[PDB]
Amino acid sequence: RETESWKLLESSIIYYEGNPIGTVAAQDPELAALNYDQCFLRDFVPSAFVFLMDGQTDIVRNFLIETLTLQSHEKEMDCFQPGAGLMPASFKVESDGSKEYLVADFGEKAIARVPPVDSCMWWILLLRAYEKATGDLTLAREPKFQAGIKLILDLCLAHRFSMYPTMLVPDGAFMIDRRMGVYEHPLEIQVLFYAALRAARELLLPDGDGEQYLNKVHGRLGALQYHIRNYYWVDLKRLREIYRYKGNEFGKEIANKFNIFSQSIPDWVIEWLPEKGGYLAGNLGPGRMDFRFFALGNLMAILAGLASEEESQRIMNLFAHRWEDLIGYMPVKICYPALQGLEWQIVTGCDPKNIPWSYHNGGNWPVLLWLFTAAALKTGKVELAHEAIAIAEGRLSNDKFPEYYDGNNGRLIGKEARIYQTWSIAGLLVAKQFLANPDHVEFISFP
Amino acid sequence: RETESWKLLESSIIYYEGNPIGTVAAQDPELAALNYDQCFLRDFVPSAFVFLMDGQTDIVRNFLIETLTLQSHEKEMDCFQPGAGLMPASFKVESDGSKEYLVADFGEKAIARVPPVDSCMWWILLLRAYEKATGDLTLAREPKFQAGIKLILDLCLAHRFSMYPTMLVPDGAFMIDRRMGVYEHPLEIQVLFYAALRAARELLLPDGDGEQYLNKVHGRLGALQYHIRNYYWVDLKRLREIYRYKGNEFGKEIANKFNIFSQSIPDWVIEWLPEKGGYLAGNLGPGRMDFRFFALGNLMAILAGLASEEESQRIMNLFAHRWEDLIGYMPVKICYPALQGLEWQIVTGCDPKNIPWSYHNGGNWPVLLWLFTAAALKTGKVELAHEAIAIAEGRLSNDKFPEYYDGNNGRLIGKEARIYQTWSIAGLLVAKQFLANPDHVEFISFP
Amino acid sequence: ETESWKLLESSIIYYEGNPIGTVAAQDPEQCFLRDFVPSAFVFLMDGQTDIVRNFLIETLTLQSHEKEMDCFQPGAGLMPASFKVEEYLVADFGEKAIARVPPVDSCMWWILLLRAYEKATGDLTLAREPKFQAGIKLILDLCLAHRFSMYPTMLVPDGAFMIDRRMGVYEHPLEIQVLFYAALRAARELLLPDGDGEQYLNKVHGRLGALQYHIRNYYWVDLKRLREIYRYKGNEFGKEIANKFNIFSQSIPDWVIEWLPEKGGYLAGNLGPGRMDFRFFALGNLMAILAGLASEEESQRIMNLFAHRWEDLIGYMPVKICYPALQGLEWQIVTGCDPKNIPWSYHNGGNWPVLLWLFTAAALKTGKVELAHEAIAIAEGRLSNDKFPEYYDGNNGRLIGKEARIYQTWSIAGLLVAKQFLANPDHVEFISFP
Ligand SMILES: OC[C@H]1O[C@@](CO)(O[C@H]2O[C@H](CO)[C@@H](O)[C@H](O)[C@H]2O)[C@@H](O)[C@@H]1O
Ligand SMILES: OC[C@H]1O[C@@](CO)(O[C@H]2O[C@H](CO)[C@@H](O)[C@H](O)[C@H]2O)[C@@H](O)[C@@H]1O
Ligand SMILES: OC[C@H]1O[C@@](CO)(O[C@H]2O[C@H](CO)[C@@H](O)[C@H](O)[C@H]2O)[C@@H](O)[C@@H]1O
Repeated sequence: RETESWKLLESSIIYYEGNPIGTVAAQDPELAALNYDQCFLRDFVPSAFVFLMDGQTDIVRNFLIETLTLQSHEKEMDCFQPGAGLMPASFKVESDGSKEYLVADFGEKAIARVPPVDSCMWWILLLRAYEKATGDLTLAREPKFQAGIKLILDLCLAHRFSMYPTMLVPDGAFMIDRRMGVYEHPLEIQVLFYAALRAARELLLPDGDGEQYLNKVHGRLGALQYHIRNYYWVDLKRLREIYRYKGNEFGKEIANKFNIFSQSIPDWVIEWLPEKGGYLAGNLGPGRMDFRFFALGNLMAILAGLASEEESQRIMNLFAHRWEDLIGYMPVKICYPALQGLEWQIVTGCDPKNIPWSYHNGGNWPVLLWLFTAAALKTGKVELAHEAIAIAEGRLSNDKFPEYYDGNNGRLIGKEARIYQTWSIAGLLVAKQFLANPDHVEFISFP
Repeated sequence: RETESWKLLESSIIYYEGNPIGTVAAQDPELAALNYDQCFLRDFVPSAFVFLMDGQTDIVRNFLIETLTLQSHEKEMDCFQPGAGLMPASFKVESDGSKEYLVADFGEKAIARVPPVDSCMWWILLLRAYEKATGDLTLAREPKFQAGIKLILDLCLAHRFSMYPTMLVPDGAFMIDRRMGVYEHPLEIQVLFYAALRAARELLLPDGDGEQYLNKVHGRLGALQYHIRNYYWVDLKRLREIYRYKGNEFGKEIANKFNIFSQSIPDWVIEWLPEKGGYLAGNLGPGRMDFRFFALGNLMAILAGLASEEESQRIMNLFAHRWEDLIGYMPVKICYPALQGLEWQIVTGCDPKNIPWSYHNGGNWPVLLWLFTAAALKTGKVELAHEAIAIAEGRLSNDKFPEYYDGNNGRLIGKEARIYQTWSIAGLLVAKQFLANPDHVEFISFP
Repeated sequence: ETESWKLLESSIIYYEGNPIGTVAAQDPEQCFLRDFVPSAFVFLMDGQTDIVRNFLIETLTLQSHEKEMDCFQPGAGLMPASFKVEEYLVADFGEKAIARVPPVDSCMWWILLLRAYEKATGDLTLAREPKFQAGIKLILDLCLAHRFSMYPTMLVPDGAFMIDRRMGVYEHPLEIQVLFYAALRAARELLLPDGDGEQYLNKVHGRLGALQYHIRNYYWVDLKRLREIYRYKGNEFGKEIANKFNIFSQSIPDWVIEWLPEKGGYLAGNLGPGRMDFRFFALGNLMAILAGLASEEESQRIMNLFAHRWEDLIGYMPVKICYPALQGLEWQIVTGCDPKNIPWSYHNGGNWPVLLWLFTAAALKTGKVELAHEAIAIAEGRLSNDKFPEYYDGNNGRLIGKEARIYQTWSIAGLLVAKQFLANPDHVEFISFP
């Protein structure tokens, strides 16, 4: 392209041994580098989509290859190894002098040592997206790629103590990589887990032990989908039911299985839901239901076919009804509402980067526009995509594409936002491209 | 024995096909049965110790056998199975009419569907204790028992995403079986996990795939111990260090790895610790340190040899210094301090059974006296055991052996306490028996 | 001449081959005028007087520097909070200082130090020099600037002294009024009775009596006085009224009522329209004793307060800078959510080793030798092991300061001065008045 955004993305590209292998997190000139000079696996996904749609796919291929290689490297902290299948949160290229080499952060350098659980899932989704964009079936089939997928599946499908098909994680294990009360069974992890499973179903070779893998995958998918749809789904009708639940019920055949106390349901959600609206809850576990709306989880649930067609309609209906809360002056609010006061103190451990309506704690994130556009297109609500894109276009180039926006409605540029945040740039590009050729959404959606 | 307590325990015994296989949770006449007419695996352990020391060991043997059989039964909820190794929280004997049969609760009937993670660990510890009390090596070696242990190990040793040797659980996965902010990496789970591993090391046959199991076990133990001792351990010196930590540090070689913000350290702990005192923290995870003192975790850490000899001394030094907080009018407070106010609301989801200084939320639990006596004996602090026992003896028979006591110092009989709680009865019995023959502590301790 | 002596020697700054001051800290990782004071005292008692002389000379030169912020020229008398050697001298006058705080206490410490130098060396010549006499007059011009109000105290913005961050110590904080009083008394001796010098002396006499009266009568807090204020009627209008500053008793905090011992007493932290700050500030109260601003009875009462509330005010590390700490919402509102001054940390109720020298001096003057002994003992038990932290935190000072610099010079000099004061009490006359 000849646009400003195309050129900005082009300079983000990281080269290794004369080859493009990824993109930097940001091209901010004045902020301390911290880990933003690295290539984050989750960040790379919207950049990858841009390159796949342009038709220059070697950077995507090289990324997938190098990341797979990174997985093979021994990862350790104090004589203990995680599962071999773990993908790192990010990597950078280090020049010792002379020859180049790749250094990864698997969680052993990460702040608070958060595990990048979503990384390995995005890896699979990007592998699928590569395949569907290019038609190249050879990459995924190759021995090392097959083995790589299986290692990821081993970690995902690992046996639980719990009675539930969902996946258990520590706090800060996905896009929200800091302590945000998204421990246990956060929506985003479950939705990505579900999507990656469907992808693996397309990607795996039957020959070898794959048959057993595929049967595991098919089994988990059904259970996962049933559980998510029946227990996470929130609308007025279901809320009315939960609110009338009786506490401390014991036995197999009971209504309140997770022992939710109605007195704990927050006041804001009853007023917030429209009659024809609804969404997937943020979390579910013993005695706990997180009613916070999480944007990525809900939008990807539409794209992955996890939410039903009607349920997808009701999520979009919610976006329309509460446009100022979830889009406001910058698509898209990452979650709603913000944690405030003592709740912010207890749940985040007084994390100053996640003060109310900032960053993960109810900030607005430009990148999420690409998921929103795709979901809007999938649900036949093109007009919402136009409006969201229009709003983002009106401020991003002028604000130099900040990492995130703050405030109840995203009025403020993020407190500590990097400028020239690559996936803020890629996010808008992808959204416009989807809008131009809706079919491309099939790279990331499932029938 | 000819004592009142001996007879009370005797009537708790559950018979199945003319054989003793366990004990009821309570013999309370007026409370709704709920799940207290069942045999809880964790509850049975102190009863089992009484019977092992008396020398009537068939009930213990039958319990171990039947529980192992229960493990084999298909456990499911909505087309999803947990790992085969899962032990149930409790079982009861049901008379359809004519023939008897055993029905278990694996979490699918449990309130809030909490998983009984500690159950499978106690199963192994009781198996070891049986063996050491009786000298019978045949039970554990038998094919079905070996397989049973390995299934449990498969679940415990299952591969993580995290960089840590600790074990990840949902909230309410141990003795505290309700939502209490003990999700992620609660001390008790880690200590029991560590103890069960050492037991498995004694129990496993080398022949077969056992060699690989034993090497896994030996590997995990070292990592687990190092991690617990270095990161969970709290005293003035370490607290001074943590408080001076700088937030948001990135990289491998940093002091504040889990990104604890000093401003979040609670005010109470600085005043609470004596100079020569210390303890293992309640939890550790991304951006999170739980400074609450958990009694079972800390005492079992002494018995399991997890805490160092000095560290064990410093824990007991803490008990002595804060005797009124942790023992008060009834040994032993389950954890300190209580969650109060909005913290109680947010963390427990307004759980009315766990109001401040009640039940799990800072209540006093008679059963924990047996662990305290054993730890006191192991640390050469017999006098503390005498005093704790004296206090419990002064009220338990008169109060009809309540399940728990409430209040800052356990003045009140628990709000919803069952009377004739079996492990309240067994707990005192075990403590007196340990006191009479200190060597018996070797049934539950490790060198 | 222990390790502490070596660290202080190593702290010394040189400029063109001459010792001119000491660094704030030798933390493995400049000169603050207030920080230099306890160092100076050690040098004077050890006979190394030239470093103190040079400091007074060099800082005097800094005063005359033309400075401005945004096209505005302030009063000439201003002294910087700190300076650094770069060779040439460069000064921070609050121009580059965080929050643009004005170092009001700097110039008063300058005056008190000039006096101490003279008392220590018996050299009367330095202060008599025209440049020194001019320096003093410039400081007085600013201090004695005419006011709109009937208060003879000195008006300042927040964070204008040792506590140099926003801490609710704006308006008429004790420390400033006490240092103001002491500096005026020092100037009373130091000024030349020249034609010009006479007019300055007139203004000094004209403000000194009024200031002492105001502080003693309206800042003094004890049970008896507290009982009066608690019974004040609100919204009194007139010249002859009891509740002049219109204190509303329902706002008197519950802690002070139970805090005061029967024989205890202290100077309040602040006074102004509708405002009494009941917080205890250690430096203001201890210097009031030394400067002779508090009466003998009042000095004894303050020491009684220390003895009675030893855990609050001394605890693990002498001495708590102020009590009690702003907490919760109050901390939010009054400090503007200042992360360096969280409850029981730093300015907001931390414990500061340097204050030990003031406490020792005050205890010696009041005859409470035992309290000096115990205070010093507590400090000696920790400081070396902890590497002389800048400050300590917590209700009782158990924790080493959150962001404390190690090898903080006035923590080191503070202990030395205290020990040497204890060894020879006559030396307290450097910072005290007959
Ligand atoms: O160690 C995790 C650490 O990384 C951060 C930023 O340093 O993560 C943010 O930035 C990444 C790069 O764009 C994003 O991938 C991520 O989603 C975002 O949260 C911190 O938040 C976190 O402490
Ligand atoms: O479904 C779990 C449910 O069981 C309870 C009591 O019904 O657990 C308590 O009682 C058990 C029997 O003594 C103990 O093993 C357990 O430690 C104790 O918490 C409830 O607390 C819980 O909701
Ligand atoms: O570290 C120096 C830095 O700290 C500040 C902020 O409070 O001042 C503190 O340190 C000074 C030097 O020791 C003290 O004189 C002062 O009392 C203390 O508050 C800044 O002013 C300074 O740049």
